[PDB]
Amino acid sequence: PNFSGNWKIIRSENFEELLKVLGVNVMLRKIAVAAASKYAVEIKQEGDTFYIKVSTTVYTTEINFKVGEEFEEQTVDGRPCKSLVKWESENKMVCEQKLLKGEGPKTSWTKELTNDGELILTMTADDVVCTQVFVRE
Ligand SMILES: *C/C=C(C)/C=C/C=C(C)/C=C/C1=C(C)CCCC1(C)C
Repeated sequence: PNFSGNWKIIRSENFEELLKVLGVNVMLRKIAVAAASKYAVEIKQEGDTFYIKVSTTVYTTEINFKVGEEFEEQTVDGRPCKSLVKWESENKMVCEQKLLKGEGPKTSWTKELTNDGELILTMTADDVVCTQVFVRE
């Protein structure tokens, strides 16, 4: 696997629906969808160690993890969670998230490097799956 790269989004599906399940009100969802339309993901991967920087026009966040080792991050709607990533195959990993406080929809994400060279992210809340596709810059 070489997930390392600078990735730029080309498609985002079901993102508003995801945010709706997570309780985000409609005006904010629309503004969030607009922010997603041009967002970028930078990945540095060394073996099972990942550094990820996710950025939009005005916000940037860093995710650092090793596969199989619990880490802390935030859900899509911004709630702190404990996360654990495992491989599903050579070039796809899945992350299960657990809220640090309170209750809510069951959330997760996946990251896949396709044979065609695209990066596919999925983000899930209960029954709703958002799929986003990126290409290398
Ligand atoms: C491996 C890549 C991952 C786990 C990417 C995660 C990206 C997000 C959680 C981005 C979420 C966004 C919002 C919460 C609002 C603005 C639009 C996004 C897509 C940048």
